Amino acid sequence: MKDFTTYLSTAPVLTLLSVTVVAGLLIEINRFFPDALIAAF
Amino acid sequence: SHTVKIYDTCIGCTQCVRACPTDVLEMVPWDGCKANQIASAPRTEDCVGCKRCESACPTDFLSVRVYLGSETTRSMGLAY
Amino acid sequence: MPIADYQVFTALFLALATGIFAVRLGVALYK
Amino acid sequence: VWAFSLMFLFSGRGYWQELIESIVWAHNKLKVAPAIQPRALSITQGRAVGVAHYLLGGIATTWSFFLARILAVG
Amino acid sequence: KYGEESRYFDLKDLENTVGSWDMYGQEDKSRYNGLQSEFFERAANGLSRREYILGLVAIGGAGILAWGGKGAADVRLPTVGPQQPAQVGPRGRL
Amino acid sequence: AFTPPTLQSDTPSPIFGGSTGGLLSQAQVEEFHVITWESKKEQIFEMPTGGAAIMRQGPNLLKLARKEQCLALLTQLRTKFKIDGYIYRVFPNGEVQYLHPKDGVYPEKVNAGRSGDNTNMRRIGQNKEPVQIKFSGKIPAEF
Amino acid sequence: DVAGLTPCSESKAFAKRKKNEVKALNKRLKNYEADSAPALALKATIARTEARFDKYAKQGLLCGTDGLPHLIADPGLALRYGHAGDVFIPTIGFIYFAGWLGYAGSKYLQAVAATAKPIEKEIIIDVPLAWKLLWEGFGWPLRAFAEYKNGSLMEDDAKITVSPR
Amino acid sequence: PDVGPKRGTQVRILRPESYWFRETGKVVSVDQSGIRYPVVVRFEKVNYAGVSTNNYALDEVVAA
Amino acid sequence: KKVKIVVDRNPVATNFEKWAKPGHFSRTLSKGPTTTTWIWNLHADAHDFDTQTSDLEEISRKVFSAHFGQLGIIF
Amino acid sequence: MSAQFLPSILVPLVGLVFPAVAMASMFLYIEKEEI
Ligand code: CLA
Ligand code: CLA
Ligand code: CLA
Ligand code: CLA
Ligand SMILES: CC1=C(/C=C/C(C)=C/C=C/C(C)=C/C=C/C=C(C)/C=C/C=C(C)/C=C/C2=C(C)C(=O)CCC2(C)C)C(C)(C)CCC1
Ligand SMILES: CC1=C(C/C=C(\C)CCC[C@H](C)CCC[C@H](C)CCCC(C)C)C(=O)c2ccccc2C1=O
Ligand code: SF4
Repeated sequence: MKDFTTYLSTAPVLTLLSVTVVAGLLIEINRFFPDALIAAF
Repeated sequence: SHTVKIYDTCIGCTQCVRACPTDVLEMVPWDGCKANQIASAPRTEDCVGCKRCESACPTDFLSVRVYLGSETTRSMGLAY
Repeated sequence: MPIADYQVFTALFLALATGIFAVRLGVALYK
Repeated sequence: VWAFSLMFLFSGRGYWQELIESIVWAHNKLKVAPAIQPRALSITQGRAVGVAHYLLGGIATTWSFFLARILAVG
Repeated sequence: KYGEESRYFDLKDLENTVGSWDMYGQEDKSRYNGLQSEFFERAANGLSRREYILGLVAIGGAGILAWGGKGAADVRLPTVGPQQPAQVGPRGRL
Repeated sequence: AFTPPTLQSDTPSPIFGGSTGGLLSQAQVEEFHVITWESKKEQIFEMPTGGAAIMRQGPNLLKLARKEQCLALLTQLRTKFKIDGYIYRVFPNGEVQYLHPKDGVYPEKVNAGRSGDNTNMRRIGQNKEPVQIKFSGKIPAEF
Repeated sequence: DVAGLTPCSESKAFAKRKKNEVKALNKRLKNYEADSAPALALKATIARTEARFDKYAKQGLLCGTDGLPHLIADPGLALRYGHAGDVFIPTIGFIYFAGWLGYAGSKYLQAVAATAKPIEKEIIIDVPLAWKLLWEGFGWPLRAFAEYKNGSLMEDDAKITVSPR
Repeated sequence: PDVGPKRGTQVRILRPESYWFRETGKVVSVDQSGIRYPVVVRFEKVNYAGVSTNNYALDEVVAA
Repeated sequence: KKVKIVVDRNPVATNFEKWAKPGHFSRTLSKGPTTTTWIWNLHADAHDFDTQTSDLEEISRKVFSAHFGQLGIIF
Repeated sequence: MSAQFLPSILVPLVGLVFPAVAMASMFLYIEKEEI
């Protein structure tokens, strides 16, 4: 699975998974914390 | 009527001469490089200006420099 | 009170004169 | 997107290569130069990107126009 | 040419080998009948010189200006006809 | 010493059906080039003007509008057929000028006895600045 | 009132905008039955809209001529009037997070530059090394300031290529 | 005696017109026949043409 | 002559070793991405099977399997 | 507007006469060979 994990470590797979997890994290942030116009603490 | 010049960084690999489609460049004997040959341009009146010699020069920076200048019926590559 | 015919004709003649001046300057510049 | 195509369609590779050289100087100053050398898009690359963006932008503009107009009135 | 076989080049006959041909031009004296040829060469006699055929263009331009002087109005044309009231505009203007 | 070969005018031409990319009005009043080569068999080659032609056994004679077309045909003969050839420059007044294999051997191989003109003894960056040659009608690299 | 702006808690046009949005959503409501899935979706949308408007009135945003929140992008003008969360606090947040990402990428570049094949390591990313450097990049400001004071963050101009003027 | 930098050493290019100006290069060979550019320098960084080696003279190359 | 089914038993092994190395299909993409032009050419020549192999048989097999993959995408 | 006839003469002059003469003159001069 060394070659398979090397394929998973290739630049397109890693950038698509990274933008996927970042977009999903931001989406769930807006799902639980919607309409956050300002950083009101 | 294009100005083609050869400079001493030429290593005599003959690639500029082979790349020329109108036979402008040729190899003359020389003593400044290992190959003992340098390029020369005796027939610049047949030069169209395609710069294929520059695309073939491996020296950095290139030794066969083409300066586009006056245009004639042969520099413009016209068949009419 | 709009201008008269003679004023227009005199202006056009003076423009012809300055056109002669202009072509003189152009010929001098070409030489 | 259609007007973004106009960058690639009207410009040429040498300008972008020299600008990339200046940006590479900026990266060298901060030791953040990639080992894979950044090059400007090739001439055929630039033409392909320009025509792809042009057709995408025009077709999508017409698609949005047609669908909005025909779904709002009919 | 000397194209009796497959020889399409000849330095002694370089006229035909280059491709200079008449295509359709043929030499013949007979074409136009009598009296009318003299009539037409008299009609276009002194006009053959470059200066007088230039003067024909000069009188043509004189006709161009004569249309503007008196000729545009003879075929009516709206640019020299009369006018019918006017319009005020968006606000109180004229 | 080397002597240029004469252009044998009565030389057979390759079999060809007639193209539209051949000679035009430039040949009559400026110049048309011509290429001559020796073929060892009857075989089909590609014309620089488009289409396929059959060159015949022995001498083959082909006239072309430009020198670049002649060199394209010569280089495809040299690569796909291993056949050398001679190119000539033919003026309409009658004078014929020998061209590409000028000193016998090909220009990519040294001959010891050529003119080494247009060969500067400096680097690219050793040319003069354009301000130092201002109002001269020459580029900095031809000083 | 920092620049002729009124707070959205007391500005009338903010309440008018909220009322208009809720009324439009109620007009959308008045077509389905009470317990349908579209009815629940519209009720959730209404609740989200009212919560958003009440939160914007609560947080102390400034409204202009009409009821739209305005942000202040001046330190001091936003600090002493209590609107540092408009621009200043998100400025600090972005600077921190962008520095984290950029420092992680930089350290990956300098880590793989001194390997056998730095060319291969940039298309084939060493995932454990990237994960470790992404974790280490959370202390990017202190590391960057330390490397700047050490002089190892910047490169000497005599070792950097330029054009021949 | 041998001339130029020793083979395999680390050198910096002083030719301001070259691609690798003030960069890192390794000497591959130095010709002793009298070549105008006898030093052969190989670079890990390729140029626009795609080559990674070039010939340089004596005064445009300093070691380390 | 004589239309019939002819195939080759197990020509290409099924594993992930060429997935690790992009640009394997063409010789000009070997020895790593020295520039980003390599990255662009890798996608540019992915389906140019003429530049990958000179054999018409391998090109035809690649075309057939690409058709099957496209049919799977459409399905 | 005084002298209404004058535009009717001048506009064709600078639209037809002067432009045709100028274009013909410049076409003659650009291929004069031996000026
Ligand atoms: C709408 C048309 C358009 C647009 C958007 C641009 C945009 C840009 N030009 Mg440009 N230009 C144009 C027309 C345009 N130009 C035309 C017609 C010409 C004449 C040929 C020029 C000539 C020109 C020159 C000579 C130069 C520029 C430069 C620039 C850049 C300036 C930096 C900047 O402002 O960052 C803004 C960034 C953007 C506007 C990009 C949009 C942001 C994207 C969409 C975010 C990505 C999101 C998403 C991932 C998108 C991908 C989707 C996909 C994956 C599905 C910028 C990207 C200069 C430059 O390079 O700067 C260093 C430069 O020197 N332009
Ligand atoms: C992490 C890598 C990295 C780093 C540290 C930098 C840093 C810098 N860039 Mg650069 N850049 C990068 C990647 C990077 N860039 C990439 C991939 C591109 C191609 C899209 C560019 C294109 C680019 C241009 C055109 C310019 C800069 C400029 C600059 C400088 C101005 C600050 C800035 O943020 O500009 C903006 C940076 C961007 C718009 C690109 C950001 C792209 C992403 C977010 C970075 C890559 C993330 C990386 C994959 C993370 C790896 C994690 C690791 C653990 C594996 C700055 C020193 C400017 C400059 O020269 O200033 C003087 C400038 O003109 N960059
Ligand atoms: C049955 C359809 C078909 C097939 C099998 C092929 C097959 C082939 N074509 Mg071809 N072509 C087709 C239709 C087809 N084409 C059509 C309809 C057009 C007109 C647009 C072209 C125009 C064309 C050109 C100009 C070229 C080819 C080339 C090629 C060869 C190499 C392709 C390659 O790997 O490049 C790479 C393929 C890609 C990088 C895929 C991406 C292409 C674009 C960017 C996708 C479009 C974006 C898409 C709509 C998504 C937009 C949304 C976005 C926001 C995410 C290959 C044998 C190339 C060649 O050299 O021939 C030997 C060549 O240059 N084709
Ligand atoms: C450069 C200034 C200028 C311009 C742009 C125009 C433009 C125009 N004029 Mg006018 N004119 C001008 C100066 C100018 N005039 C001056 C100074 C006078 C006083 C003698 C007149 C007297 C005049 C009359 C009596 C009439 C016009 C009319 C007109 C209109 C049709 C042209 C025509 O038929 O008349 C021909 C114009 C002339 C014979 C004189 C113009 C000479 C100018 C100064 C030449 C300038 C050339 C410029 C500097 C360089 C351009 C290169 C060029 C030489 C090729 C036209 C819109 C007609 C009209 O009213 O239309 C309804 C009309 O009958 N003009
Ligand atoms: C007597 C008279 C008559 C003739 C009247 C005529 C005939 C009037 C003509 C008027 C005209 C037609 C005037 C035109 C003037 C043109 C001018 C003023 C142009 C000036 C150009 C300038 C200043 C710039 C020139 C430029 C310069 C600087 C260069 O050197 C080159 C570029 C260029 C831009 C050209 C008739 C018989 C009717 C009735 C009887 C009385
Ligand atoms: C802008 C531009 C460039 C510069 C373009 C570059 C450097 C390419 C930039 C790509 C960056 C590095 C990637 C950006 C990634 C985006 C977030 C999404 C891109 C879409 C992909 C998924 C395909 C040229 O090289 C060029 C060449 C010839 C004619 C015109 C032009 C031209 O207009
Ligand atoms: S290609 Fe360059 S180095 Fe080679 S012979 Fe020609 S000029 Fe000299």
